[PDB]
Amino acid sequence: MVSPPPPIADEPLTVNTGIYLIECYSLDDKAETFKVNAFLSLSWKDRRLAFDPVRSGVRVKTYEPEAIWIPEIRFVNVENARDADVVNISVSPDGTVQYLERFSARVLSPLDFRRYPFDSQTLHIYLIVRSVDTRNIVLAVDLEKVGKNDDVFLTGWDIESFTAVVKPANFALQNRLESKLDYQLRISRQYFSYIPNIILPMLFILFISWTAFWSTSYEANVTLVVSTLIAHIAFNILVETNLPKTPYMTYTGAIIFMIYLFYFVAVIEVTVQHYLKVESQPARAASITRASRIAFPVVFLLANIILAFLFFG
Amino acid sequence: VSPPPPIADEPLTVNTGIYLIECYSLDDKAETFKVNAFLSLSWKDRRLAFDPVRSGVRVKTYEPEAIWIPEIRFVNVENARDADVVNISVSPDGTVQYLERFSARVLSPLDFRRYPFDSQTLHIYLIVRSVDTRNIVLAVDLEKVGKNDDVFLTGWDIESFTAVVKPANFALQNRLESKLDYQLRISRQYFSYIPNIILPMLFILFISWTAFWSTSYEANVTLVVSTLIAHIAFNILVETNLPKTPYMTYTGAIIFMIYLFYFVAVIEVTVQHYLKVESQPARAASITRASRIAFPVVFLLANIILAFLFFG
Amino acid sequence: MVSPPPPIADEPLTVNTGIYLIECYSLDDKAETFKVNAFLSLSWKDRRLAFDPVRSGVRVKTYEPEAIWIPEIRFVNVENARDADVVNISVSPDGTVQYLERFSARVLSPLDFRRYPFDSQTLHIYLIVRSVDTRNIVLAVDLEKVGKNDDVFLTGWDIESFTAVVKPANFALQNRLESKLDYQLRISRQYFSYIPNIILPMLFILFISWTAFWSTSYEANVTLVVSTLIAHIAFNILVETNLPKTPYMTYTGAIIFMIYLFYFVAVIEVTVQHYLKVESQPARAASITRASRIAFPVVFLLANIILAFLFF
Amino acid sequence: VSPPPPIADEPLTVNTGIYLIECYSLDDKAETFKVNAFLSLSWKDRRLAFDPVRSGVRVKTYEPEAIWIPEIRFVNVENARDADVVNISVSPDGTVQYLERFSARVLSPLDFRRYPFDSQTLHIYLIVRSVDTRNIVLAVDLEKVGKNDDVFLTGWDIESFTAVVKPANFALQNRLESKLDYQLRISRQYFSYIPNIILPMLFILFISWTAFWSTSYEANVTLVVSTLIAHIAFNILVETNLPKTPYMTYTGAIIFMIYLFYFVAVIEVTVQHYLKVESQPARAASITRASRIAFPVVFLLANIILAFLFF
Amino acid sequence: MVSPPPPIADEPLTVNTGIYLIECYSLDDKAETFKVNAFLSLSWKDRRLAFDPVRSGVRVKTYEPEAIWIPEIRFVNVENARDADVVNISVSPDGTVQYLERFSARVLSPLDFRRYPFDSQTLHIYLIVRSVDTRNIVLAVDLEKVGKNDDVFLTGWDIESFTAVVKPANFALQNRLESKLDYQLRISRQYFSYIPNIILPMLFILFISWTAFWSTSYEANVTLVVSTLIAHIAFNILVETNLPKTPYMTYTGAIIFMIYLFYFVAVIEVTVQHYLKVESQPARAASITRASRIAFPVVFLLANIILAFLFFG
Ligand SMILES: CCCCCCCCCCCCCCO[C@@H]1O[C@H](CO)[C@@H](O[C@H]2O[C@H](CO)[C@@H](O)[C@H](O)[C@H]2O)[C@H](O)[C@H]1O
Ligand SMILES: O=C([O-])C(=O)[O-]
Ligand SMILES: O=C([O-])C(=O)[O-]
Ligand SMILES: O=C([O-])C(=O)[O-]
Ligand SMILES: O=C([O-])C(=O)[O-]
Ligand SMILES: O=C([O-])C(=O)[O-]
Ligand SMILES: O=C([O-])C(=O)[O-]
Ligand SMILES: O=C([O-])C(=O)[O-]
Ligand SMILES: O=C([O-])C(=O)[O-]
Ligand SMILES: O=C([O-])C(=O)[O-]
Ligand SMILES: O=C([O-])C(=O)[O-]
Ligand SMILES: O=C([O-])C(=O)[O-]
Ligand SMILES: O=C([O-])C(=O)[O-]
Ligand SMILES: O=C([O-])C(=O)[O-]
Ligand SMILES: O=C([O-])C(=O)[O-]
Repeated sequence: MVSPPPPIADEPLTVNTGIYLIECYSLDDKAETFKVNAFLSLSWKDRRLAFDPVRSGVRVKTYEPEAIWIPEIRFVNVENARDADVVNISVSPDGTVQYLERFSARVLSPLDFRRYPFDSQTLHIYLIVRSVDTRNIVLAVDLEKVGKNDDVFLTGWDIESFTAVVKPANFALQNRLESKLDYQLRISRQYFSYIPNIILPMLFILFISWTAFWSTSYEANVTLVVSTLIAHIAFNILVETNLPKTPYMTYTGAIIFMIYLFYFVAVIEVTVQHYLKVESQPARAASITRASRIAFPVVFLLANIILAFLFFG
Repeated sequence: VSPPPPIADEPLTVNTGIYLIECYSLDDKAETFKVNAFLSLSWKDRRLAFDPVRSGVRVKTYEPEAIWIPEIRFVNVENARDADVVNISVSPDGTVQYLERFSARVLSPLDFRRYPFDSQTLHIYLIVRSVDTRNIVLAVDLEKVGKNDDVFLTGWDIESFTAVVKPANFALQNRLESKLDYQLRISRQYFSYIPNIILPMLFILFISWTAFWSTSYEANVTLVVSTLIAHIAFNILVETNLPKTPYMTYTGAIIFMIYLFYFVAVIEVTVQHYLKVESQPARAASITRASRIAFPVVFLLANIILAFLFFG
Repeated sequence: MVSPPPPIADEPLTVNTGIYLIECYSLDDKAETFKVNAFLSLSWKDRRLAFDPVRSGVRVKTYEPEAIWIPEIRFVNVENARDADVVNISVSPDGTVQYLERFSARVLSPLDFRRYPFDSQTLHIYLIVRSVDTRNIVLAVDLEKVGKNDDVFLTGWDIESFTAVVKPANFALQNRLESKLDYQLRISRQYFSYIPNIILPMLFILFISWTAFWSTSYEANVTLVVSTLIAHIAFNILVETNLPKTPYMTYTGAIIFMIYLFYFVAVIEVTVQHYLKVESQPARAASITRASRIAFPVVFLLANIILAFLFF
Repeated sequence: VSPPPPIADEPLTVNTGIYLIECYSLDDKAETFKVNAFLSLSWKDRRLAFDPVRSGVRVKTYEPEAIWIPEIRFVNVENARDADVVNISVSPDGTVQYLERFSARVLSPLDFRRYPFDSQTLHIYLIVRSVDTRNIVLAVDLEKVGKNDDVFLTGWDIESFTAVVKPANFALQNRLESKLDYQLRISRQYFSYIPNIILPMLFILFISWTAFWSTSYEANVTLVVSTLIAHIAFNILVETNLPKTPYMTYTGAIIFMIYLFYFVAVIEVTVQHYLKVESQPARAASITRASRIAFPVVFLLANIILAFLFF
Repeated sequence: MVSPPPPIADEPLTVNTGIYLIECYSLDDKAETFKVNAFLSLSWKDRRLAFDPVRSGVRVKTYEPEAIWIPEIRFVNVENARDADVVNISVSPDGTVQYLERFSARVLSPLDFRRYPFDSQTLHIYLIVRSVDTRNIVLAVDLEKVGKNDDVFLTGWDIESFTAVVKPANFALQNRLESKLDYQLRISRQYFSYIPNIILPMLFILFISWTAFWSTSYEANVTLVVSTLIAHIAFNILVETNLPKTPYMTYTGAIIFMIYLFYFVAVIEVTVQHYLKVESQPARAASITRASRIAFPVVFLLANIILAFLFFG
């Protein structure tokens, strides 16, 4: 019973799979991984294990994994092989097997940071099986064996759905045939905390720098504008250490970067206004400084609209 | 290796209890803790029954592979528990005493709203899945449930460890599951936050307020801006030690409120120097005179209002 | 066999234990744990294994662990079950067993930080054994099997002693009998590095702030006193991240918090002197500023003395 | 459980290939990466040979304990690989096809000179040690060598995965070792460094240069020293994410060079106020007038020279 | 066999050892540990296994580890027991065993930080075997089995030599006998990076603080001197979090501490110069400040030499 069940015809062996999530947890943005704890259910027909109900008298016979051949099912993206404990194995009279295990794996599914922290992610778990010489194996989904618990909580995220792509992608690698199945976790980030923790404070320190437009004092203007620039770096650093380095540009990264210009420009202005006022044309100096108090906030709200437009529209 | 047959119409009851030996590594960001305990399991398998007077031994000892043992799992654990079986014992009627020593890492979500004044109820869930030949049902044996007196969770006070006796039995995938809820109850020891965070965070606020006794703009800007920065160091320090909640923490509210008092104190500092640059010190020093009262009052006012919303 | 030696007497089985430290390392203050590598020696009498020296011809017989019953000795405070390798097992003719393993476990021993970093700590390793139904087990110490190597070094600490408490504390849990033994490592922290790294620089930034008392310039005084405040926050945080959050107050914790007052008050003085001097009574202004230059250092040394007294 | 004999005097050739499934966790300070791949091994043991027509099965399936398998190790890995044997199959003539799926953590040093413009070659080394009864020799079967199309190394671009075909055979402790070299070729993705490090690092420098259009010492010192501090924050931030090299990184040169400009800009600032305090503003504002030019020019000059030496 | 080979004399069993380094890596200064991957070679003669080459037909007999008795060789300083996989076992007709394993251990060897980062270290790997009652076991070194690969690289360090001290120190612990062997890895730290990353930037901030000696402006001098103090704290902290806490005084620790004094005195001077200048005695004030411009750098170069002298060596 070690080998695989023989086909009484010309046809491939269909394994029926399902995943029911018990724990979902440890989503790690920098590593782009998350940890999962679930039931795996497997079902297939090995007729060699078939038996007579009345002769045997038991409605169903129970086997150990070493007793019967079980197909080799792998996750494609996992750091290592999953840690699994076999819950139960059952054979129905005709040779239909019902396998149930409980596994803990660490899944590696890449993420999209463009709209961070407003982004939504689709996490992927890929099931795979390699066909043998004596026969070909093909995966399939049994939908009542697919679901998630109601206690499932991914900290800092909202779980929309866990569903499977029912048609497996069959393909050829190194002369054997592989059947790949895709289970998808769909989650949206909880953005609330980012607002009081990062976004608002980052605005306040910016607005504060603008009070330098109501001052003709260079010492106090420089001190003001430079000190708030520094604080904006602390936030820049804080944000960037908590994210992976993307080949592309994050929304927050844009905003954070745009704000770098407004500080640079405001230094020029502060510098210009003091250059005129030292050269005795405060006529222009206070005229520019008068325009600043308006243009600066307008071009901000302007830019932010354009940015938010490019990203979310 | 097959489960005990009913001589009746009835399900199998496994009697569980948990006794805490070590409790430790409560991690706020991860929302996990580590635990070391005895697991006690007890059930009747009549197939193992024997005569007390004939056999002469009060109790018989088996190894785990010898006899059928029910599969009991924790629902919320990072992985399967690491356990060493302490003892197995059979008494004449077929009653088994199973005792193991396990260490697991439990994932129990936390409530951060009152931080760091909060209290938490940690949950350990035991579960068992029913078989085809029979249904298994968990139940609590209370003298097998407790905790050691050396049990200490650092930075926490342990109120109680108790079990909810009625298992919640339900249906998952055509089988039956019996789930039990063991509860650890703890309150956060908040003392250290006072000298470490809450107090220093006030001083810098108060220091920021002496700018109301100054008419000097360079020295007021320096004053108010420097205390702002240190308040960021504290804002950052606090939030890195906490997970990101969909909701608003008490300390988080306070820290955020305090951001406003810095913003307005900046407005005043700027206003006062604008009037006084334009030669109307009449209003300028009048405002600056009024702030010295309003700020501490509007502070104490809000703090009272906040503390009400959170703790009342 | 898989059963414990029968007493021919009314007597308990006494197991003779000792620990000899090979490696000691990774003392972690925040977690309150240390890692240890040692020999465990176990010795007890099982008569079933007894034999005649001259008939059998070997002074001593050697067994593999699966052959004979060995008592289950556990550590009470450890993150997980110890990782151990059996070095040797030997039976002497009368039925005396000599068991030796080499283990590495991670022990969880709580610490007292009140005198930090001038404190001394006693770490506890607890050995335990649970009695079975056919017989009771009791621990005892063989003092020649207890020691530590001379290369044993605990980084950043000085090791005073490794000794065992000889009378086991026996007690009852779940109808069985538990025998608990206590091994004590005694260490004193090496405080030297804290002096150039933390304590001294922290005084300097304080003293530096005090030169504002020889200055009448507010613009430069605020900058001075506020800038040194910030550095004191850096040192406050640097210290606090390396310690667990205690329900009580540390020596270093007191000093650092005490110093926060001197910064707050110095701001008041600095502010007062400038409010007076703007109101044209430099008589008062420069009088206070002259008096602070004395009071501040004296009330410091006063406090430090008072603090050091309470703490020691 | 003994190695196949030699029907002539000849070494045993094991045919190896690695096919990347997951590549991930590239760590610059440790100089490691983690890998998930198939290992394919193939060799001929005639003791296992059988007749295609008489025996009737195209192929026979074994468990690992039945037959002798050569011991193949990786030279650079933190520990032994975690491996699961996928399949073992024997063809009539005695040729074995061995397949496992392993996860290892590889230790390959990196070259940081052009950081973050650098490209790296990661090395996986396979090795086998000869026995007393026979010599074993590695060889590459190229259709068993590849990578999945979903394979992604975060923050890097993967150019190629290829193998060096001639094993370097040599003598260690009286036996013979056949070592094979698999090369992962990757280029760093530098884009993020631009808004996150390089640009802000320039702004704070340029801002410090506005002190040349100001005659105020109080506000100039405040300016120039405060912008210096931010450059330390960036100097520290950069160097903590890199291992300590005996040589000089590009970014390291740039960051170090910029330390000079702050020192000189301080000297200029001090001089200008020393002249202006000693009352020859003729020179003071002349120097300060030249600074507004020299500084940006000697910078752009040096930066070109730096990029030249490095590229 | 669970028992050791019998003496044909009154003499001990000599196990012949060697270590050949494959990988050396993860030197951790704070923990004082490093990781190693090497071959272990063991050779000893157990005559119970002797055989006739022609009768048995094998030139050499190959055994599995459970088949034959192997001595228990342990490492003294390792966090846990080594993780070892056995490469080969071979018996020659006379009963001479050749054992070869490949192990990866994490060795704990304490360090000397006094000359940091100019320091050189000797790392120690200690092998040990405990003697039994029926016989005494004794370690010895076979030098052709001892070496290291030419690819062995310890990051941030230069490896001088890998050699073994051949005479084992045999001694008595708990009524049995221990034979201990000492393998010595000799390394010197690569100090280059420390220069542009710490030492130079740390000198610049000090020198910048000295320009306050060419200024009579107190507001601008206090800002200058105090702000550079802060930067030096960052460098002190950065350096110290990267080192273990020594009971003794490090070279870098000395310099960093000494420099705290030059910052303290420069504040005194800066305070004095403005106290005199406030009291209308510029005669002395600018006189001191004229001397500081000399004394400060000289008392520095003077001190640095005395320090560098005391440390080396
Ligand atoms: C008021 C303001 C004054 C002070 C401002 C605050 C300054 C604080 C700046 C320092 C923040 C921390 C930066 C250093 O991060 C480092 O992160 C590295 C990990 O990525 C670690 O690397 C180092 O440690 C290894 C093991 O000990 C060594 O072998 C490496 O050589 C070493 O580089 C170091 O242990 C660790 O120190
Ligand atoms: O083999 C795997 O990848 C798994 O399922 O963990
Ligand atoms: O095989 C089974 O059903 C089991 O593990 O109980
Ligand atoms: O401070 C100044 O010189 C000013 O008012 O521009
Ligand atoms: O056998 C066990 O310990 C179980 O119930 O999982
Ligand atoms: O199987 C589990 O998850 C457990 O209970 O340890
Ligand atoms: O938690 C589990 O079920 C496991 O990993 O075996
Ligand atoms: O000090 C002030 O108020 C100023 O800057 O004009
Ligand atoms: O049997 C023992 O000594 C144990 O508990 O590992
Ligand atoms: O389980 C334990 O405590 C042990 O044996 O270390
Ligand atoms: O010099 C003094 O004593 C003063 O200012 O009062
Ligand atoms: O010998 C083996 O099975 C191997 O390649 O590790
Ligand atoms: O031991 C090894 O090198 C491996 O992981 O294959
Ligand atoms: O102000 C200027 O343009 C100058 O100094 O030449
Ligand atoms: O420059 C100053 O601030 C002074 O001398 O008063």
